[PDB]
Amino acid sequence: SMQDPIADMLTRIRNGQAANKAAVTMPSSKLKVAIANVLKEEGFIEDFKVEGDTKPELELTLKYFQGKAVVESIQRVSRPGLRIYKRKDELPKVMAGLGIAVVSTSKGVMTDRAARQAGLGGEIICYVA
Amino acid sequence: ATVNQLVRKPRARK
RNA sequence: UUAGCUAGUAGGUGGGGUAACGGCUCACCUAGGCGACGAUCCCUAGCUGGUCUGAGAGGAUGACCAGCCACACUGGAACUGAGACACGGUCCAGACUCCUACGGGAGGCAGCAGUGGGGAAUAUUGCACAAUGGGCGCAAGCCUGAUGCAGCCAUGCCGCGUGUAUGAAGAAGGCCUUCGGGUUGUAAAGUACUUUCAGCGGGGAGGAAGGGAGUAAAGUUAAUACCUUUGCUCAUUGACGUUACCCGCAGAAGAAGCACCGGCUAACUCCGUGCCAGCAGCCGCGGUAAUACGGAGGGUGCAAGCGUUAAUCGGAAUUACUGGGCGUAAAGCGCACGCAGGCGGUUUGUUAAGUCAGAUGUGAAAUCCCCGGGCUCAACCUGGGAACUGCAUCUGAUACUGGCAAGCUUGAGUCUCGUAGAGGGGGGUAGAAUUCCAGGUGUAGCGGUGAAAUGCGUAGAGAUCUGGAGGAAUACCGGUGGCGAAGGCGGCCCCCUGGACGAAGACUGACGCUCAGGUGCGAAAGCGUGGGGAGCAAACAGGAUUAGAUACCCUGGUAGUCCACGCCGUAAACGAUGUCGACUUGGAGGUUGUGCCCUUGAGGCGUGGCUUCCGGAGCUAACGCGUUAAGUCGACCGCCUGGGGA
RNA sequence: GAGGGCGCUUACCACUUUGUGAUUCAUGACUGGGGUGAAGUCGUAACAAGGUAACCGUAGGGGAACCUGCGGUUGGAUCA
Ligand SMILES: [Mg+2]
Ligand SMILES: [Mg+2]
Ligand SMILES: [Mg+2]
Ligand SMILES: [Mg+2]
Ligand SMILES: [Mg+2]
Ligand SMILES: [Mg+2]
Ligand SMILES: [Mg+2]
Ligand SMILES: [Mg+2]
Ligand SMILES: [Mg+2]
Ligand SMILES: [Mg+2]
Ligand SMILES: [Mg+2]
Ligand SMILES: [Mg+2]
Ligand SMILES: [Mg+2]
Ligand SMILES: [Mg+2]
Ligand SMILES: [Mg+2]
Ligand SMILES: [Mg+2]
Ligand SMILES: [Mg+2]
Ligand SMILES: [Mg+2]
Ligand SMILES: [Mg+2]
Ligand SMILES: [Mg+2]
Ligand SMILES: [Mg+2]
Ligand SMILES: [Mg+2]
Ligand SMILES: [Mg+2]
Ligand SMILES: [Mg+2]
Ligand SMILES: [Mg+2]
Ligand SMILES: [Mg+2]
Ligand SMILES: [Mg+2]
Ligand SMILES: [Mg+2]
Ligand SMILES: [Mg+2]
Ligand SMILES: [Mg+2]
Ligand SMILES: [Mg+2]
Ligand SMILES: [Mg+2]
Ligand SMILES: [Mg+2]
Ligand SMILES: [Mg+2]
Ligand SMILES: [Mg+2]
Ligand SMILES: [Mg+2]
Ligand SMILES: [Mg+2]
Repeated sequence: SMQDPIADMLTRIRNGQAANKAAVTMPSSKLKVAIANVLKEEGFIEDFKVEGDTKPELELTLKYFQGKAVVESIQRVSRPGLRIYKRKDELPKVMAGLGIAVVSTSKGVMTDRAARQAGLGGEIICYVA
Repeated sequence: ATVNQLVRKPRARK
């Protein structure tokens, strides 16, 4: 059903980005905040707010160029049907280093560019292309 | 198509 | 198209047993063991370090080298010995051959070659202990078909030569030719230069260290003997070997072929032949003009090799993890329930299981890769490093996944009030129509077709009216209308009973999704037993049609259609779309509710459930789909791999 | 005397014999289809509304292509 909520999060981002929507809403969680705040610090989105404490509702502000999609495509890599893990030197790049790869480690959620100074590996979340 | 289907039986090489 | 296997089997006591633990063996005791994470059975196969292919992931295989296990004519057994159940040890049996005076014995080439035979196909019945390794011995020495070598086999890889400089009316010849000219063609000849290798003569490193005889020092010892070790000196140790190498000689003298030439794929003309012959990997060439056949001319690609056949991978993303599809190209089980299995909302703590970080140990050498060195070069040999992405352990980090603990409510459920519906089963009941039967009035055709006939009827058909019997179906309502998981489901009424949906809240707290085997439902035909019988109607009867009519058409007609009781489980069982959830512009409507509103009309405004037709973005092979997806995604399952065989 | 050897006997057991099974190859009268066949015979089924719309499933029929019965579908023309 909603068994991969991160893949449900990537579905709601990719649709409203392409369909010229100004802002989207989604059910919040701890892990969804730990991904959207990284995308806010990497220039892909604008802002996020939390609403509700018994039903946590996350909101995302979209971002455009001249009415053109900033996030052109995003790819869920690991999934509950097949888990993907890499080491500190087998971290894949997106568009040969242009896009970022969201990898959550013990030192929080960071990119593979940020995992060079950290020297860790773990679960690949999404290819932000 | 499903990876979990190939756990039971792999792709049958002719 | 293998689902149950197993009684010394699984475990325990005690005795015995080997070098060691142990059903390894024996009595007793228990009834367990193994197994849908493949037990067991059948077939096949030595495995690994690797080689080859491939960008990689993968793929196919295990020759030479190295590691291990098994085996030594077949089968079984023990001795010996530290080590064997023993390749050239023994014993017994069987098989085969040999010797024999007939009673008997002898033998194991899968050791080196070599013969016979098999097969497309794989070698001399060679030399040596010079070196290395091993065996014995104090050493000398001996032995070694290990190994070092040699020969054969273009069998593979790599290197070199078969000349070079110069030489145009550019000769001849061949072929093409619009006979003007081009081609072969600086190519040949001739003019100059030179000798890689082979041939012929000479010299000649290294593979060799030792070992053996004198001798000094040191050592112990009663000892300057003997011996041990370190020195020095003398004479020696090469199968390959006519060694590599090098000097010298003579002269281009001794040293180039095969395949192709339509496209793929490098190169174009001519003649001969006539869908014949032939060619061919594919496409398909050739019956009167064939660059594709045969030959010639000329060229191309290779090269001491060149082609062909067979085999492996690549190309092939053509078993798609990387990296494929399933509406119609092959493919979504007919549908539903559900175990095992996979997967799982949200908050916090804990464990550190998975994962990640660091470190140790290990991953034999050789092969591959990096930089070197060496053989005149290369192949080849080789130094160190990297690689071997592996496995085990310790110390760490806690975001995610897993486990535990406490939760939370939007997921999924529970109650109440309600509304709609051909949902199913059972029991009654109604009225037309069909046919049969009874009666009445009534007369010559009824019936049927394109046209006729079979058939029915003067016993009065048909038609009409009255009355009764039986059987099955439900006009109109009724409509891309409703309901059900689906096939499907339709007069009305009662009874029993199922799900779906909406409103207001209350409440449990992930209770969920999905499904291989298993389980049930599942159109009609048909099958079993016993009823039932109008109408329709396989086979069949009969008449037209016709070449024949078996079919069509018509008049009849059994099985069946109906019910009970089972079985059968297949359909174009189709939305030709498996289920569930999350999102993404919209209209025309339908159906079913609910909330509010000058109720100011069955209306206005919203808002859920179900459903059809259009259509944007997007997707798609096209058709079309397009908030009910075939758009973008997740969870899980089924299924397909050229057509035919099937 | 102790002890050993020989001999005999017993346990285990290869080969070997009968009875009777399971499995595999070769041979195999006969027999079941199917494929490959441009011109052979027999017919005209299907593709158009292919001249009785076609097709799927099922029962029956007959040299055969096929036909009829029941039910389903549009992968059917014409349509109102
Ligand atoms: Mg014991
Ligand atoms: Mg050898
Ligand atoms: Mg070996
Ligand atoms: Mg042995
Ligand atoms: Mg033996
Ligand atoms: Mg021998
Ligand atoms: Mg031999
Ligand atoms: Mg032979
Ligand atoms: Mg000439
Ligand atoms: Mg020479
Ligand atoms: Mg010497
Ligand atoms: Mg060409
Ligand atoms: Mg030829
Ligand atoms: Mg000709
Ligand atoms: Mg060569
Ligand atoms: Mg082949
Ligand atoms: Mg492939
Ligand atoms: Mg494909
Ligand atoms: Mg198809
Ligand atoms: Mg279906
Ligand atoms: Mg190694
Ligand atoms: Mg090394
Ligand atoms: Mg090396
Ligand atoms: Mg060199
Ligand atoms: Mg009636
Ligand atoms: Mg509560
Ligand atoms: Mg019957
Ligand atoms: Mg008839
Ligand atoms: Mg019956
Ligand atoms: Mg079927
Ligand atoms: Mg359709
Ligand atoms: Mg459009
Ligand atoms: Mg549409
Ligand atoms: Mg096939
Ligand atoms: Mg026909
Ligand atoms: Mg027809
Ligand atoms: Mg029909």
